[PDB]
Amino acid sequence: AIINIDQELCTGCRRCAEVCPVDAIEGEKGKPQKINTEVCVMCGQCVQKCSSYASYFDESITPRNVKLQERGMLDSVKEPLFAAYNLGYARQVKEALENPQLFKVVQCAPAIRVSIAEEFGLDLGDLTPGKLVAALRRLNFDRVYDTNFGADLTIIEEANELVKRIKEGKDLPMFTSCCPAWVKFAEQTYPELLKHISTCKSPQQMTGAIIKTYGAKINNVDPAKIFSVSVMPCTCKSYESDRPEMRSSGYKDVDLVITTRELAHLMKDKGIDFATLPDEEFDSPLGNYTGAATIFGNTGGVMEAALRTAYELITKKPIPNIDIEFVRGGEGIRTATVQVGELELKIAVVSGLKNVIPILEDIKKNKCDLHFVEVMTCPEGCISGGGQPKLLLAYKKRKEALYKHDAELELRKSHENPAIKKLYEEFLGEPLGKQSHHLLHTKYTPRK
Amino acid sequence: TQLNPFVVANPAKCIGCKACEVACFAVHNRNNHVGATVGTVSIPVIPRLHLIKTEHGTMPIQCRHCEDAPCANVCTVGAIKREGNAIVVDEKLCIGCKSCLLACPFGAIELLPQYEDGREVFQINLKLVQEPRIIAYKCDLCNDLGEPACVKACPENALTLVMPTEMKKARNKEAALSFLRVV
Amino acid sequence: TQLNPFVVANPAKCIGCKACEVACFAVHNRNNHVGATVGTVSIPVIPRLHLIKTEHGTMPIQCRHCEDAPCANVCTVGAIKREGNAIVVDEKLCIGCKSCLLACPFGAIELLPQYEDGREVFQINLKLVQEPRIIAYKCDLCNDLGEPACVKACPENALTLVMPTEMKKARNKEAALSFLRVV
Amino acid sequence: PNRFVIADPKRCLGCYTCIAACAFVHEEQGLQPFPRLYLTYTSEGIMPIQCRHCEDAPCAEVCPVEAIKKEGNAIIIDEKACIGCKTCLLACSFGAIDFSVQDSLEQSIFKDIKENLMRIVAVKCDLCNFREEGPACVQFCPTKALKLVDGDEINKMVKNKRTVNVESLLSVYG
Ligand code: 402
Ligand code: SF4
Ligand code: SF4
Ligand code: SF4
Ligand code: SF4
Ligand code: SF4
Ligand code: SF4
Ligand code: SF4
Ligand code: SF4
Ligand code: SF4
Ligand code: SF4
Ligand code: SF4
Ligand code: SF4
Ligand code: SF4
Ligand code: SF4
Ligand code: SF4
Repeated sequence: AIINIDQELCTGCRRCAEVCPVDAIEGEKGKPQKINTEVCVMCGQCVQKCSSYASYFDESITPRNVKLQERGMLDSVKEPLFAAYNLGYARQVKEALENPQLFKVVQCAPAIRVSIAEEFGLDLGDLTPGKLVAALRRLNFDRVYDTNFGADLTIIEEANELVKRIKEGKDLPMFTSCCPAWVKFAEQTYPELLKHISTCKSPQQMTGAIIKTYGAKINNVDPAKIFSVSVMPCTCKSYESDRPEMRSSGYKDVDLVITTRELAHLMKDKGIDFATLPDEEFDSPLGNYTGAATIFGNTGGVMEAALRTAYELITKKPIPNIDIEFVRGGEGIRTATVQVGELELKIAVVSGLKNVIPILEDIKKNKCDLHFVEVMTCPEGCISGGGQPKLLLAYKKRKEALYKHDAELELRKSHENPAIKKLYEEFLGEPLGKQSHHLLHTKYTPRK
Repeated sequence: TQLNPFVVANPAKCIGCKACEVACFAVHNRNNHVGATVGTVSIPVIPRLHLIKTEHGTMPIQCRHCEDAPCANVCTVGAIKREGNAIVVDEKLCIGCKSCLLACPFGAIELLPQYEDGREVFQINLKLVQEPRIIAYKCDLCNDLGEPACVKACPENALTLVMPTEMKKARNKEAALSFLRVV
Repeated sequence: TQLNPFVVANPAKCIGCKACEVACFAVHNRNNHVGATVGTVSIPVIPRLHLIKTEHGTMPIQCRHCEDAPCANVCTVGAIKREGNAIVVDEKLCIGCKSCLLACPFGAIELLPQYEDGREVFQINLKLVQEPRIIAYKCDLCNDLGEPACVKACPENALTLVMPTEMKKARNKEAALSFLRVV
Repeated sequence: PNRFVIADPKRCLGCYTCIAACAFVHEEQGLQPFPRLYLTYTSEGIMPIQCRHCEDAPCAEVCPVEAIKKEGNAIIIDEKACIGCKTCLLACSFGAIDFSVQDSLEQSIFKDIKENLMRIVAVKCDLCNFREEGPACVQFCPTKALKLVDGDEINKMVKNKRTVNVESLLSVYG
C-alpha cells in the first residue's frame, strides 16, 4: 500500500483515470474508486489530478487526527488532505535525525533547487542552491551531497556501454534505466525485452553505492552506522530503494526516500524561514559536478549529457556540440539524427509511458532500429513527478531555470570533473573493469 | 437599476470533482498567504458554493442574488447590503445572529470561523479559553476581483454566468421561430 | 432511411363497432394490471385512434406520422421524437403546453391525465387539493410491442397498415399494365 | 383545462396597443405597471408572446416559497409572497416571465409614454381574472389578432378539423 485512494473522500470523478499510463484503477462513473496495486506502475501522477478535499468541519468522517497517522505525514502540517494520497516517510526521517549516534548523509536531486522555492511563497521556478544547502546543513545533517555526481557517473557508464555495444551489435535499440517506473512496466508487460534495457543504475543508486563503500574511507567512520537519505522529486524511487537486487556491501545503498513536499514539511516543522537563509556550498569530496548533470530534470537532458561525451569517445577530437535544439520538446515522440564517426545515429526520446508502446513493438523497431531511446514515465521528465507540489488545478519555469543553471556553469562536457578523475584513479581503475560491474550495474531478471 | 447576474450549474455536465470550490477558496484568500500551491495553505479550507449529490446526479448550489433578498431584510445589524450589482455580506459588522439561516430557502450561507493573516481570529471577552469569531460565508460573485473563478476552473464547462435579460430574449425568439414556421 | 408506415381505415367496410379502440387501450395499459378481462380494469378508458361518423359513413382516424411533423416542431421541450420507424410521444418530458393541439390538422393528439400502476398520477406542487398531471396521447404504431393491435381486432379488416413506397410501385405497375393493354 | 390566449402573426401590425393596455390596466388596478405580453421580432414575422398556461406549469415545481399556484383556470403568481429568486426564469420554455425592473423595457413608443407620464418582483400574465370584462389584450387590439381559447373551444376546433378531414377523404377517394 503505497499509492492509495481514500474511500471516504473519493466521489468517482474519473479524472485520475485519464492520465494513468497503466489503467490500474477500477470503478464506475460513480462510487469510490480503488487502485489495483498488483499492476500499478507507481508513476505518482494520479495524485496531482485529485481535488476532493473533504474538510474537517463535519464529524461524518475521521477527525483529521488519525488521518495524518495513516498517511505517515507529520503531526504539525495542517495542509488540506486529498483523496489519492501518497504514503509518508517523514516520521522515520525525523526519528533517525533525533538520534545523535548515526552519521547522517543526505542527497539532493537536480530538481529540488527549482521546486522547493514555491513552497514558501516565492516566484515559480527560482534557483536557490545556496539557501537549500544552508537549510539542509541547518537540519542537523552531517553530510550533504548532490546526486549529480552519480548523474555524471552514469553518463560516463552509458556512453562507454554505447561505444561497447555499437561494436558487435547485440540488442542495439537499448533503453536506459533512469526511470524505475519504466523498468517496472517492462517487468509488467514485456518480460521478453528485459535484456534490451541498459544495465546502468540510477544516479541515486550510484551515489548510494559510492557512499557506503568509498565514502567510508574518505572519512574515519565505519560503513555500518552511516544513514543515507535521498530527496527525490518523485514517488518513483521508494520501490527502487528496497529491491533485494539493489544493494552492495551487504547494506542498503539508500535507506529511505522523501519527496519534495516532505522536505518542505520538515522545514516548516523545524520553524526556519527560507528567505533569511544565507548561501552556502556543498561538500567538495562528493558534491562537485558539471553542467551536463544538471539537466536530468527536464526531458532530453540525459540524452544530451550522454551525447556530449559519446561524441568525444567516438571521434577523439573536440567538436562544439554544447547547444542542440532538435531534441527539445514537451509532448509526443522526439527524434533526431546525428552523423558522428562515419556512423549515423537515429536517436529518440519518449514523453510519457503510453507513447513508447508503438515504437517498442518488435516489428516497429525493425525499420529504423532506434539506436538510442530513453524513457520518462511522467511527462516532461521528472520535474512533473509525484514529488512536486500541486498547482491548485507552469511547468516551463522550472525547466527554464534548470537550463539557465546549465548555461551559467563553466564546465559543459561531463568529463572535466576532477572528482571523477580522482575516483577513477583511486577506486575503480578503468570503467567496466570488474569493479564497476559489481557496484555500478544490476541485472533485471524478475521475468514474472 | 437592472437585473443582477448569478451563476448557475448544469446537472447534465457535472461529475462531482470538487475542482470548482478549490479555485474559489484560493482566489478569495490571497491575504492569507496562498501561492497557488498546496503547502502554502496554512488555514482550513472554506468554499462559497456547495456541491450536493443525490439519486438524480450531483450539482453545486450557491447564492442566486435575489433582488428582494430575505437575507438582507432580516439582518438587523445591517451586514448584508447590495453594495455592487451583486449582494455581498460584510465581515466587519456581522455578529452571527443566525436569522440568515432561517431566511434563505436555498441555504447558500454558512457560518464558519474567520481566518485573517493566516491565523484564527479570536474575540475579546468569551469562554477558560478564548472562542473564535464566526462569520457568514456566501458567494459575492467575485465583485472585488475579476471574472468568476468557479467558471474557468470547471473542466467539463458546466457552470455558466447567466444574465436573466438576454436569456429571456433568446427563449422568446426560439419560441417565436418555432411557432411561426408552422402556421 | 425509410418512410414511416401509417395505419389507415377503409370506410366502405367499417361498421363503427368500436372494437378497435378497446384492443388498443388494452394493449397499451399492460402496466395498469389488465388481464384481457373486464373487471380487472380500474382505469378510465383512453384509446389512441378516434372514431367519428358523418352522413356518408363512419370511420376512425389516427396519427398519419408526417415526415415534416408540425407537432414535433411546435413543441419547445422536445417530447415528441421519432424513436423508431414511427413517430412517438414521450410521457416524461411533456409539460402540458397545448400548442401541439394547435398544430396537428388531423387532430390525433388528446391531452388527458396520465395513469400508471393502476392509480392516477398527481403533480407535486399545485392547488386545497392536488392537481393531476396531463400528458398527450396519440398513436405510436405499437413500436415497443408487437404488431399493431388495431389490425387483427377489426372483424371486417377495414384497418390496413400501408407502406407508402411499395404501394406506389404497385400503382405504377397497374397503371402501366392498363395503358399497355390498350395501345 | 386551462384558458389561455393565442395570437396568429397574420394580423399583428406591432402597433404596441395591447402591450400598453395590459400595462395600464394592471397599473390602475393596483398591481405592477409592467406589461406581461412581449413583442418579439424575428427573421420571418412578428408575434406577441405571453404565458400559454401550462397544465403542469414547470413553474410551481421550482418556486421555493410556493408563490405560483393554480387558481380558477389559470396560473397565478401571487406577487405578495414572491422573493425574486430567478428560478422560474430558468424553467420557462417560452420565456413568459420578466421581472419588474425599469431596464427591462425596450426602447419603443410605450417607453416614451411611460416616461412622459411620470419593489422588484416577477410578473406573469394572470389572464385579467379580476376584471368582469375579458382580457384587455384581446379587447383593445385594432385588428383582433389575439383570441382567447377556452376548454371547450379546443374541443370544437378538434372536432371541426377531424370532421372536415373525414368528409374530404370520403368524398374524394376512399
Ligand atoms: N535517479 C534518478 Fe534521476 C536523477 O538525478 C531523479 O532523481 Fe529523476 C528527477 N528529478 C527522478 O525521479 S530519474 C530519471 N532521469 C532524470 S532525473
Ligand atoms: S500511481 Fe500512476 S499508475 Fe498507479 S494508479 Fe496512480 S496514475 Fe495509475
Ligand atoms: S481524482 Fe480523486 S476524487 Fe476523482 S476519481 Fe480519482 S481519486 Fe476519486
Ligand atoms: S519520470 Fe522521474 S518521477 Fe516520473 S516515474 Fe520516471 S523516475 Fe519517477
Ligand atoms: S449572521 Fe451576520 S449577515 Fe446574517 S443576519 Fe446576522 S449579522 Fe447579518
Ligand atoms: S443568500 Fe439566499 S436569500 Fe440571500 S440573496 Fe442569496 S439566495 Fe437569496
Ligand atoms: S462566482 Fe466567484 S465567489 Fe462565487 S462561487 Fe464562483 S468563484 Fe466563488
Ligand atoms: S468543477 Fe464543474 S464538473 Fe467539477 S464539481 Fe464543479 S461544477 Fe461539477
Ligand atoms: S403538451 Fe407535451 S407534446 Fe404537446 S407541445 Fe407541450 S410538451 Fe410537447
Ligand atoms: S400527431 Fe398529427 S401532425 Fe403530428 S405526425 Fe401525427 S398526424 Fe402528423
Ligand atoms: S397501431 Fe397501435 S397505437 Fe396505433 S392505433 Fe393501432 S393499436 Fe393503437
Ligand atoms: S374495429 Fe374495425 S369495424 Fe370496428 S369500429 Fe374499429 S375499424 Fe370499424
Ligand atoms: S394590439 Fe394587435 S396588432 Fe397591435 S401589437 Fe398587439 S397583437 Fe400586434
Ligand atoms: S421569482 Fe418569484 S415566482 Fe419565480 S421562483 Fe422565485 S419566488 Fe417563485
Ligand atoms: S411561465 Fe412559461 S413555463 Fe410557466 S406556465 Fe407560463 S408558459 Fe408555462
Ligand atoms: S390577459 Fe391581461 S394580463 Fe394577460 S397579457 Fe392580456 S392584458 Fe395582459
